[PDB]
Amino acid sequence: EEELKKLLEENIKLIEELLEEVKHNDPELLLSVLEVLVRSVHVIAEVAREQGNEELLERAARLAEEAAYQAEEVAREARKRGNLELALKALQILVNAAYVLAEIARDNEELLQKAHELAREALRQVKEILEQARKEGNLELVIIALRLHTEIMRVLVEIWRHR
Amino acid sequence: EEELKKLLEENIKLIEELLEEVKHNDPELLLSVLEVLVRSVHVIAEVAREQGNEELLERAARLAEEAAYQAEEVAREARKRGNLELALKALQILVNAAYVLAEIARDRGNEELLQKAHELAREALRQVKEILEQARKEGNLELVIIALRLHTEIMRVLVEIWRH
Amino acid sequence: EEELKKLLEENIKLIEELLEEVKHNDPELLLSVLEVLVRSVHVIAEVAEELLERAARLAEEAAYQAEEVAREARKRGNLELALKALQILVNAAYVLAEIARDRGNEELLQKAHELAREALRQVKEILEQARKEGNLELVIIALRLHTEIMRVLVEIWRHR
Repeated sequence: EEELKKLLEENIKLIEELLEEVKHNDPELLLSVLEVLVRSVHVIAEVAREQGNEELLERAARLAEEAAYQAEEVAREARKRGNLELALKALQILVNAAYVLAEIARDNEELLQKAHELAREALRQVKEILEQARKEGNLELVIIALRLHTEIMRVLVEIWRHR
Repeated sequence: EEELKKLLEENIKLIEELLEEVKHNDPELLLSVLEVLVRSVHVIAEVAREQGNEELLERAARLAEEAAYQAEEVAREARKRGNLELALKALQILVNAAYVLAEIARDRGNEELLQKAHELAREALRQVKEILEQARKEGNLELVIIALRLHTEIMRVLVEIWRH
Repeated sequence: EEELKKLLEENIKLIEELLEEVKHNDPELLLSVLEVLVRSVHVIAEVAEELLERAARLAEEAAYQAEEVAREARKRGNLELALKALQILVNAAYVLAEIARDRGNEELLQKAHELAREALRQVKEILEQARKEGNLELVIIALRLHTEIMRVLVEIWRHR
């Protein structure tokens, strides 16, 4: 009756194999795998609240935690290389990983706090890109940064709602 | 019989007339209108469950079913013509049409509709699986991303079917 | 435990300062920030207040700017920016209706309804025009918009 149980394991396995395969590839391609990963992790959380499966939550929490650091590494290197566009994309996947991590926390304060620092770090990083973008005079890039700035803020209010 | 009821009928008339017009034109435009069809059906299902218009459930479910089969034919032809992107794009509207069909099935209690949506997901899973091995063979890592993105979305449909 | 209040004020302050500066710049750029502006007002859902009235006012001002760009776009003959501008109008109407139900402002609910009702009127005109002009691609964009006003208008009915 549980055909999705095979499909659930099949999906993460294909993503994890791709993630290791794409690790050496272009950062933009790496961000694409992380985008699908955090999109996948949300449904593994959605299919563990329906289940009594607490073990599946630990799996999704580890993958969301690992996806968070991967987005952070690409964000640090991209900003160092001068690419604010690819960098700003990385914080987007970073906060998205933090958002699902906060959802994973509900039904462990340490996971909620861990997701909080992930969101807090993202807000700190985008602030540097936003303030820098205003200095460079690129109003178009400030929109993307301000668009992101709202998204971390929108996520950050949810942690308060989670208490 | 409110004022929104007129807007619902007005929307389906414009969608149905366009769908027949673009069938002979290009699949990409046909996919765009088909995408709105499942988007429109989702909002019409939410107001027929709220207004208790059980007749509208059959109408909205039929349109999602028709959008599913229309998405499937263009998905089948696209893979035959070698356009895996348009095929993978078409499968997205298919699973979304299957998703709303599964959601209507669980609410209305139509066990036949739940399996029909289930087979739609099974068909979509077969195509992406075939596309995935093909995309991996040609070395197009970009296409496996779209396929894995689609593959993940199929799981969301299977989660809802089990919830019934 | 009100650490977000600084970030909340920082978001509205950064958006409002940018919104006033870019208004005279490019219409496409003005529409994009208005999308972020209407996205920013959504954070007002957290009702702790005095800041709620400020953010609700900002949504009112963002609504008219999208309509003004929509009017000029149709006047300039570019239906594309109009449908894009009309799109941001409907989200502004959507967020305005949600804020109305929080404080129970029945006048705001009818006001937000009229923006969507008018937005459906313009998009209906563009749709018949786009089909008449033969730009089948624009009819999809117009029909794409048409669904969203219906989704917002259906939600407004769910309130009353």
